[PDB]
Amino acid sequence: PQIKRGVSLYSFQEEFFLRKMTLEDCVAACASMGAYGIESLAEQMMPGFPNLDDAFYDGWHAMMAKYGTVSVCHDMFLDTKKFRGRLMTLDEQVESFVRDIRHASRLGCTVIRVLNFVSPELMEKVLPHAEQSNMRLGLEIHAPMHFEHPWVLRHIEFMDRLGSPLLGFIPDMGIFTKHFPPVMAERLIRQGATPHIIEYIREQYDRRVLAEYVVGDVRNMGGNPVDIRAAEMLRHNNWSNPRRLLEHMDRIFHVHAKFYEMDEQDRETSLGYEEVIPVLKEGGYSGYLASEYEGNRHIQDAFEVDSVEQVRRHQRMLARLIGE
Amino acid sequence: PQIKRGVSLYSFQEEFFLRKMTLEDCVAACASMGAYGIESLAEQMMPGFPNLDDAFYDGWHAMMAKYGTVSVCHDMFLDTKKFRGRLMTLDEQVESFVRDIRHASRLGCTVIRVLNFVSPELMEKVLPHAEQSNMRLGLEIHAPMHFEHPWVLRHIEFMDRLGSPLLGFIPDMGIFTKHFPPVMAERLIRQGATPHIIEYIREQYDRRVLAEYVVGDVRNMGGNPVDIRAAEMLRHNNWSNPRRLLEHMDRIFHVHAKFYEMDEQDRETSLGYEEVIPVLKEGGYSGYLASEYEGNRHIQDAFEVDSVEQVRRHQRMLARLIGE
Amino acid sequence: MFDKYIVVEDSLKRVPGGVQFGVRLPYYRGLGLSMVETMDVTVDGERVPEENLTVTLGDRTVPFARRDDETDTIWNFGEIATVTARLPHELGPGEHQVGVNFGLRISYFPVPMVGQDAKTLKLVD
Amino acid sequence: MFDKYIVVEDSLKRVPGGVQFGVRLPYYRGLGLSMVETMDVTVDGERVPEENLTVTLGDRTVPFARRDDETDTIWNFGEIATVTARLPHELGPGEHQVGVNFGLRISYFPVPMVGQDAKTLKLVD
Repeated sequence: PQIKRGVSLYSFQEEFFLRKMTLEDCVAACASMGAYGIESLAEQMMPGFPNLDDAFYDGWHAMMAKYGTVSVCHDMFLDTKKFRGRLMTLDEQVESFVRDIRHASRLGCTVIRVLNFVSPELMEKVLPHAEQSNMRLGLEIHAPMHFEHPWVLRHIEFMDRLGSPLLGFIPDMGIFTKHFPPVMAERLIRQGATPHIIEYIREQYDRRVLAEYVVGDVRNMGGNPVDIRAAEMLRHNNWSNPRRLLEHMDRIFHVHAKFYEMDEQDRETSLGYEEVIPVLKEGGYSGYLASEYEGNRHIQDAFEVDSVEQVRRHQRMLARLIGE
Repeated sequence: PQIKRGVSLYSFQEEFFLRKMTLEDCVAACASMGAYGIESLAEQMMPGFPNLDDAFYDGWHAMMAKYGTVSVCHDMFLDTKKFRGRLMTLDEQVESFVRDIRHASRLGCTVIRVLNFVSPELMEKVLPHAEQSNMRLGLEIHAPMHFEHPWVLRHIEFMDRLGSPLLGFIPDMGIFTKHFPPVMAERLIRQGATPHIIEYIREQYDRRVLAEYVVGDVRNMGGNPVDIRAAEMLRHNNWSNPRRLLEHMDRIFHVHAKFYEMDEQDRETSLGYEEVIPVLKEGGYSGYLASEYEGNRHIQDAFEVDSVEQVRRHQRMLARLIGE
Repeated sequence: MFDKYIVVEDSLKRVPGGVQFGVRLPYYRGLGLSMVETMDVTVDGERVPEENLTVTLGDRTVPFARRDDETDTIWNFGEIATVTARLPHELGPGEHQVGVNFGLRISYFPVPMVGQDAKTLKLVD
Repeated sequence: MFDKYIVVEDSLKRVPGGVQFGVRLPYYRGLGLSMVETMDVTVDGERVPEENLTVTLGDRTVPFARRDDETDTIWNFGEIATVTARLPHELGPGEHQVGVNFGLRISYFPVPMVGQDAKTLKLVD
């Protein structure tokens, strides 16, 4: 009974993009589902960030109390390629990261989703700023990465030497992609892929065949450019060992409950929710699972998008797997 | 004090190709180093396989006794694309695999190196034939795979259900590629690569940066066709967690001690021998470490090849790390 | 992603020397204008060169060739920019085709991220 | 691999209708002849079509176009095959250039595995 339910407002991007839901609309939808933990994207739905004034932040505090919701997680971005022809200096990046540390401190959050591509070296240099705001840094682990990828392994080295409890991870359920996601495949065929070639690809995905064999194999059997792009998605979606989570539980601050499609059965159709949640229980996890709906970008060409409904089903499913 | 030293005769391919060393020359070289365990490639240095007669196999047995060597491992191949326009059927593949089981049985080996790409389903179907010859089938784990790759994860699933002690693994040291192999980078520059970009690529390899980022970044910095191929080797050489081996010690039948270059200090220049060997000691490993020299294909364009000398240094290095 | 929403309906209007229309960014958060690496505009299939294009975000109108200097001018999430295209002749009334091809320099992504859309807009008076 | 050893020195000899020379396979073990998927031969820079090519391995001579039926004919590791080329005109004395481009259908490898070599050979009588 220690797993808590939350939602990343990223889940409602389609309605927000179209101005169908305001920011407060999104939080309101969240409490109506009993998802009181909030994960937010400042660069997405608070225009004027990083120049939000005390009037905004106090108002955010007042909103949280009205809905009984809790500001759990802030999701940072790092535009290292902001300047054409060069990358940011390490010193320029720390400044961008501190923006996000300050804002998360000012937002009432307890953890920041640090983008997966963030270097061990940048994490080390900004750690003192995190310490000053007692702010946790959770590195997102997303496909094709996993807790045993050498990039994460190198991060583990840094956190092992430094020994700070503010450094950690946010597993994203796309590293537990059990089947090739249906809504992706359906759009690929809509984009002109060979349905027979899609069927081979999906079959081979379940078999765990190396991505590069599948690429050449689809190539060799006469696949078109869309088929090739379909096959190459096997480099971007992976299964990983759910029991590996038990080894790192102290560093799992937060979880991206990514999902693409909840069917009429309150079942997620391609991700390994039924395997990961039992393990988190075995390990004593006491953080949040935050719905992170990404199906919108795949279905929007041919279907109306309903992120709220989709999140209602995901939240009902999370409750089921949690045991509430 | 139970780790035993052996050599895969694959190490002497250059001299064997040029008819500078016979098959017996190869075993002879091995005993002079105290590497009494032999791993061999029938399709490489026994012409006439799979139609070797009792005179050959009886003759091999007599050779082993003369040198005091022990025939430990046979390396199988599976030419599934032997017929143009199709792959072998499952029944045809079992036939090819059983050839190798029989031969390995007749060669006196105790284990077969099963090619990494062999399917879980094929391992399952030849298992009863393996049982009849009390023959172990060891799946090679080589880059970019590792003990947590879903292909290996799926293999572990099958072996867990079947419960047979004859099914296991052969880790290949290219999954402990700590640095981009120097001899690879040097051949790349000889082939026309931009040396500063090779240095960037080698640098990013140590940083554990994602392969796809490095590729696009090298593309983006104006790399020529050779540089691009150099960067994409990061998809084919990987680091993995050395302690992950402790979990699988009962299934590690044999180990590929891959190497490319032993310098004059008897140190291997890019692979993590110093990390892996202590773990095997910690784990109670009582199998062989078999030298598997592959530097020849990279240095042969500009340098004479000395596989015997290279293996001598590799064997001295192994002896030291084991503690003998 | 958000491709079907790039070109905003009912927004084509005449200005001196060309036309303007509304454009949304096919990305899931606000992005500095400097990372809109390419924005290829076609009207009736004709390419409008980059020097004859301006982007208006809020109260700031910038020539497209100077977007590199707009590192902190943010294309906010869902915000419609008014794109002004200098054309070599006046556009007659009724419907016309407008195409936009984006390449976004996204820092955590290895190749230009792409989105494309085209819509038939009537020149509204 | 072993690219520098593909074309064998001192092996060019005249035969009726063309020339022959020695070739080694750029691979580290024996391979069934049926998986030598492409072998581009050039003499003096001119491509010799597949219908004019034969491979001799040991005591077996096969037309290159029929290699698919040679599923169990092994190009043993390091074994020199004698390749015979039917040419459209007789070859004069002295040195000539011979090029060979291999493509191997290797089952555990996703794309044809490649090795290439060329040498200047003198016509030995």
